Amino acid sequence: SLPFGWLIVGVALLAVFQSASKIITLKKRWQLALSKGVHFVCNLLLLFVTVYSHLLLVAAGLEAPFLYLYALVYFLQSINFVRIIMRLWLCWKCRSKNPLLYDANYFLCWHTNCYDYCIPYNSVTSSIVITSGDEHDYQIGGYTEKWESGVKDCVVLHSYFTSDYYQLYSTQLSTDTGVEHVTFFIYNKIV
Amino acid sequence: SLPFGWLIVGVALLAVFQSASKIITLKKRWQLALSKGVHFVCNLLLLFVTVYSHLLLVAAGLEAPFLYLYALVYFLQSINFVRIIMRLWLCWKCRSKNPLLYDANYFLCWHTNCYDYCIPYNSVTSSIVITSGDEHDYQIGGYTEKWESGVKDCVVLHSYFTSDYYQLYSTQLSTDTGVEHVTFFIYNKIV
Amino acid sequence: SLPCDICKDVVTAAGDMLKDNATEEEILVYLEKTCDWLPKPNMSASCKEIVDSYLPVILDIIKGEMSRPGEVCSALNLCE
Amino acid sequence: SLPCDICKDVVTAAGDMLKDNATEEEILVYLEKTCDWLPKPNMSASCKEIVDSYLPVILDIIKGEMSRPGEVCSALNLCE
Repeated sequence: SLPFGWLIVGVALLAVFQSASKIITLKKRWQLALSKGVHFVCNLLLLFVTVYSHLLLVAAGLEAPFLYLYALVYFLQSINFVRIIMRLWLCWKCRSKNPLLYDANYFLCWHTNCYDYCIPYNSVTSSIVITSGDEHDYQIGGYTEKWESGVKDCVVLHSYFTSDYYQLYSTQLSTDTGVEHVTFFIYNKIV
Repeated sequence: SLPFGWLIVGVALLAVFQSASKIITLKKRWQLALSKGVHFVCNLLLLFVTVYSHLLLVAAGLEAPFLYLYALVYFLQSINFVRIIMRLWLCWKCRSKNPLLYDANYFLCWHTNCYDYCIPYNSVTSSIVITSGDEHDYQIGGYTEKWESGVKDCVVLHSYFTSDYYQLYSTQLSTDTGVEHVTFFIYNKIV
Repeated sequence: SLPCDICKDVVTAAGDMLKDNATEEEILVYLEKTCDWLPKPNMSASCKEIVDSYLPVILDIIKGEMSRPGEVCSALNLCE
Repeated sequence: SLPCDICKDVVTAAGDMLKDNATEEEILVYLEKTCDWLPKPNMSASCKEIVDSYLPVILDIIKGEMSRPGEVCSALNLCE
């Protein structure tokens, strides 16, 4: 008593959302939000399709040769869900939704009275350079955040588990480098 | 004369590869290669499943209400294929496979007799900082590349279309900043 | 610039094919059928109000979007 | 550290359940059935040589991998 057309329509929707997801650029903030929403809808469609196909195999008594496979599909998805559970919590650690929008391994956060800056970062390095300038803005590795408040002497790189604190040593104004309207802040990792 | 179990097994394989793909980290080089391979296998499974479901709908004469939808699935996928076609070509522009491994918007390349450095980068900024040091290595925005040769006075940020050339203005050794065993190279965009 | 050629050709072709008046009637029929098969009992009023009122709005904003092939192609990373 | 608890428990449980000798026999039967239903006519020799020779190799490398729950959990970003 389960309509098979549901499996085909779910497969079609999943294919549509997978095809659309891989063609969305990640330049602007709305593009990142749209990509994340499409990925979420695709994940929901994947769960629906897997559950329905498990409910059709069990309805026809054909689940025995594939049951283990479906368990894997659940187990990995469980990890996926758990992964999402960290990301949301990571957001609360920096009070920014950037961890949801970006898939970066680490996020360099620093908090002020005005704003909570959270810029993506790839790996724990011994030094971090923040470039401020050109309305001005901060950026690291091409990742740009809007300038709202000043700069702090102690920034922190967050993963889910690790939290590495960097202290500002030197500041490079547009007099010691020649790059006009640009300031460089250099942070060193604290042991 | 088409075995429907193929649709179910393809759906199961596609679900397995989608579930596995989203749980692979992107820290090490082998992890990135494995993620790209899993994404490729997932794309192949998606094409196979969509084509087979189109061949089952047409076999039962039920393709009319869904035909347009499938066209979309093809069209977006066509764009996807075209996108891949750029990435490979982008690789040839920098003679590195990093554009395949990384999904970054731009890639900062510079070529020497020994090696062709290609480091991911998010956006075209007015200045770029390259940090060299700690066996030493180069890194930008946490993206690390192994140190093989020296540094050049003219690096270039490649997209598929754009190519922005940056010239080195200032060098910050470990005497003007205090960050030991670390050197900073500052490049400004050329108008 | 080769991908731009095909991208602009495709988007202009889409704008030209959507320029037909019968396209609007087909879209309205499809929208009615969309809530005709839905299990929601209030979907008929939802379509008959929102779709009947706002379909020409989406039709005209697609007109405005198709007048700039370069912009829509740039949004897909197929152009500048 | 809560995800690490469940991750280490799961991987140790997998190592314990795979520790059974009957698990190897079941894996060998599954491997034989894998090429038993395949359309390739040379798959029988392929299994009878490669799988029969190298199944204990994968079994023992899984042994070595399960002795370090922290490492395998770290590989999945479930731990340090």
